[PDB]
Amino acid sequence: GMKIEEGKLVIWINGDKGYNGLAEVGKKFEKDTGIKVTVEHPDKLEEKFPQVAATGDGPDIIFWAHDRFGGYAQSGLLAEITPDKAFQDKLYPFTWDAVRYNGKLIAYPIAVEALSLIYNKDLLPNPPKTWEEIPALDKELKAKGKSALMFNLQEPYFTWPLIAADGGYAFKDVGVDNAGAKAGLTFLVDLIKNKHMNADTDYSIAEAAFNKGETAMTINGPWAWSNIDTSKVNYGVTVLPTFKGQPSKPFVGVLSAGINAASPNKELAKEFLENYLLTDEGLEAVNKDKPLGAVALKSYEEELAKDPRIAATMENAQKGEIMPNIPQMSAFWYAVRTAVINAASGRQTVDEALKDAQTNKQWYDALTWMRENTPDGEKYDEYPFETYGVISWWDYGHWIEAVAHRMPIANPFQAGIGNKYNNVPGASSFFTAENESYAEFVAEKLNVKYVVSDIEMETGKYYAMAVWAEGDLPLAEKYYGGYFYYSPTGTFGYANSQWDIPLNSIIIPLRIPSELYYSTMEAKLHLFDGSGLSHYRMIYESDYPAEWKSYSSQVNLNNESQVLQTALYEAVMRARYGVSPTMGTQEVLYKYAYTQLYEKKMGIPVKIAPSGYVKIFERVKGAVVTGKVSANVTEVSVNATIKTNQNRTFEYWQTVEVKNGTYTVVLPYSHNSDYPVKPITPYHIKAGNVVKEITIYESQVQNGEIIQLDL
Repeated sequence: GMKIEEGKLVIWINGDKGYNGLAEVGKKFEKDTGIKVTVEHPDKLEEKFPQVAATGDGPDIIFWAHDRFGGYAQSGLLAEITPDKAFQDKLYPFTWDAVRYNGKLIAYPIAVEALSLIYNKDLLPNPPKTWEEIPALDKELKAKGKSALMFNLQEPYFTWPLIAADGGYAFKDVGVDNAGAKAGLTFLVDLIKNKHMNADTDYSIAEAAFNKGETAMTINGPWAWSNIDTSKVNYGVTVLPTFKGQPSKPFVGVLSAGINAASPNKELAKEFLENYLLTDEGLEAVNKDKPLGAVALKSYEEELAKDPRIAATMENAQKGEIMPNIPQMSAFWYAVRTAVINAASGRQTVDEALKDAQTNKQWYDALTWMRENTPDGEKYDEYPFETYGVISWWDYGHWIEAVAHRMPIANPFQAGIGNKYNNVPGASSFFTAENESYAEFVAEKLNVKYVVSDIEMETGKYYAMAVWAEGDLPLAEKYYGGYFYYSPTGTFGYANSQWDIPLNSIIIPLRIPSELYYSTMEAKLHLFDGSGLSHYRMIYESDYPAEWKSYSSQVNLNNESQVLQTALYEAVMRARYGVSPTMGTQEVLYKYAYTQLYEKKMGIPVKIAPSGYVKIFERVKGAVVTGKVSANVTEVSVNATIKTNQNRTFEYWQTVEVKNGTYTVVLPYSHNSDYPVKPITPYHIKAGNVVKEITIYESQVQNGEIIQLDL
């Protein structure tokens, strides 16, 4: 006979939830009513729902974290639910707040999720009730080869519960730079300054430290429990510590069930949810498949609560903050993530970090509003003639694009900046290129023939290039190491971390680059003068930075000892006022640091000496020299002395692997170019005890011609 259209309830839930258990509840409903219930778990259902809600594929009921439902309700996709007072009284009242758009309920709460304090009972049978207790506890444990506490410091989801504690921050606003946030962030950074925690501690490091028994406590959620069980750590889960007497405030996620505005069976959906799912029997079926954690239903929660871990989840959740809807949470996350990381790393003071977090949040909130309140929403989200422009100062264009999803008139991205994370050729991806092959990819795409670098690009501005290349402030931190200092006993030293520096030291306020920096194109070009590169040659350099032009009148710039002595002298002189060295001195210290820390591994020679403020290089095919290797060796080296137009000399080196009896080296300098920077020695090509000297014509370099030369 005829087909049927209102005969079924279609339910969508994510694949990581107990859908088989939910289907058992569906089977009971079907047995009782004859209405068949189909539980589906489509991939990306939370993205598909707004598209298909009104179609034949649309589900009658959708299960998801409450923080998507605001958006759904905003588009009119969810029916107002109508539970009576008796039914509302069956759930914890705070859970209903997660699904109320005021007055109106738009979903049924099912379960709640929040962070707890997790502790090792064998190291710490009585966990601390306050954050204030943690440093003394760490002192005790450090004596025994352990630490008190390790958790993910990289993500505001994990750090905000402490930062929000004082004043009990709630989302709309006070806002994020309020005095309570300053107190909490200050306490957090103090734990780092005093070595109770480490600023680079992330999720994986904290989880490994805890599950291998190295730290007494961690902060994490129910998703982390499985790995702990596997580790056989004797662990407990409990209420988060208070700060200044006030509860830590973790974000709360409430898994919720909304009813499709377009469903022709809203009353049956209500019946399924209220009288089948939200019962002890119903929640148990789902929970037995995959654990719901703490549930919104009081009667069942009181059964689950005999697992102390679940009791702890609910207690922290009742003390926490319902997570704001995704777009608000995102604006908050963007702003605060950088603040904590900058404060924790010493890039900024707590005050200035939270100050910028707040102003950044103003911008992110404004752009989020623009995204939801100006036309052509869905055409911009897939990110032509019928577009419009948003005009603002050029400093803001990338935010306008990334946050508002609108087209800025003044746009950083398309000013030839490019990036590394998406492989878009541009200045940032060229200068931070981690090998020449990558640099050549970028250069060829852009038809680069000349490179101009100054000492600012080498030093202070490199940071900006890395931020753009990585598309993120924190990600740029991997380009940097620690600090030079003089101890109170006069001993010169290097520390990976400022906090490892002895008290009363004189610290040179110049962050030294990490190994990664020295391998990038900007370093290869400006710091190493192009040494090692096959496709670039220097053709001109300007005069020295003025301070070094001046020093040269009383120091020999070719004596590394005198140069270093002079550099350290200036650095200390300025360091007493907390001022960084002059640019040329920064370069000298970068070179010195390389020779002390990284040269043994990387093997490129560099003289500790200053150099031209501005350097021009030409990009060339390079002359190819290749031949058989008769000597019993695995490498071939080529070197030449280059002299610039300032009469400074440096060494060009390149070393290649012998590949089955042959070598191939690509050389960018010629010996008859009309440029004022030129090699003043032939190339010296060495394979063991075999040494051969060669000079190259400019036509060979320009046309990439091949030279046969056996060794």
